[PDB]
Amino acid sequence: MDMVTVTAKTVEEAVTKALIELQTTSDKLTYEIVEKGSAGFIGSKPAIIRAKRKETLQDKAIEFLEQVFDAMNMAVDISVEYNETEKEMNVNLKGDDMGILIGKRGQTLDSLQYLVSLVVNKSSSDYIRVKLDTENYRERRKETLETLAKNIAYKVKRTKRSVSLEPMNPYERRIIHAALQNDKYVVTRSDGEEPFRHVIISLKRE
Amino acid sequence: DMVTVTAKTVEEAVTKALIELQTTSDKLTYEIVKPAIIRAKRKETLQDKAIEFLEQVFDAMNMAVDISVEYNETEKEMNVNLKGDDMGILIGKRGQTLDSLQYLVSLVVNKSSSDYIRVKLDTENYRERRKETLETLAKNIAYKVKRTKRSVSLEPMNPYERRIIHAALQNDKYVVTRSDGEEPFRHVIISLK
Repeated sequence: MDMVTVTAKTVEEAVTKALIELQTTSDKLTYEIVEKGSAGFIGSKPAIIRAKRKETLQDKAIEFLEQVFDAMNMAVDISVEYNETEKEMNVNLKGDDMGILIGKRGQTLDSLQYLVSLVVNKSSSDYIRVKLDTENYRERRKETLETLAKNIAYKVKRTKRSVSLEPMNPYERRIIHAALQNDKYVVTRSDGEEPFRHVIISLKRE
Repeated sequence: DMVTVTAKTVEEAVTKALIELQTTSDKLTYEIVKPAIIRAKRKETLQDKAIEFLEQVFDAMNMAVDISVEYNETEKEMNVNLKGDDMGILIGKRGQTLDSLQYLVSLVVNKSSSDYIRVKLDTENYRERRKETLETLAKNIAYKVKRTKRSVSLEPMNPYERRIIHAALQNDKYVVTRSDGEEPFRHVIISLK
């Protein structure tokens, strides 16, 4: 936490001074009063305050996540774009460690996202949309799954033998189901208890 | 940090306070430093590690909960229960939040493990109570739909919940189960026939 300490004739002035040096605005300032001054002709004594910028909402997201990734013994670069008027935060995670959890990225982006959102939203009277992603992983994940869907349809279609995908979170499972929604030769249906729950692709009947 | 033991080489020394500290070979860290001495502790428990992590996350959310964690080693399985007044702030949310915490915690525990550990997170049996009042919900709309002969859309819910519904009317010899909508507005639709 930044906190600059400022000094001046009265608390009132100190504040104004701090606003200038903080380049913030009245509605964006926290401060604590160290000492209100005095004068006495002239036993004068400056007023002193300590002041930061009032903490931002992206501030609170980053903080939460650093706290969590750190708890997870992981190194990650967080950055956020908040669109005030549109009321959405977009938070990108790049970083060497982010790379490790490969398949596991989906659900981990998901959980973390859900949480970051509780956190941001409890500090906010308006509802905020927080999206938590890595270098377009969500999109590029979607493509590759939709591709998986199509390729392994071909396989069933061709080998006549039924194929079970690896386990996946429901969100992804849906991408598959949908990818094959109207395939003339193949059908999909998901099985298993979580988290070993998968889609099965097999040839359509009747 | 650690404690000191002295014997013959390092091995007669290794076997030493392995006894004194009631621990076993797999769980014990070792510092290789007429005499012969070493340093050793009994390494961080998976519970120690689960509690650690959650403790940290709840700290980050400004909540004070009481975690407790039973762990059946032979089964390689760990049950975690949290509670306390502060869990009131999770009222509507509970399930999602419980699931999201569950995932990251499992994530952490298995990192620090060779054999795969199956971990479940739950406040005070909520998990089951919730399954129950949903199955009940399923059956009541089931009742209702064949009574209006029409058809109804339930509220939005996550997939986990949606499965619970589908499951409940899976056999229901008079009415159909269809999921629909777009997250976070995906719902089940029970329809006649």
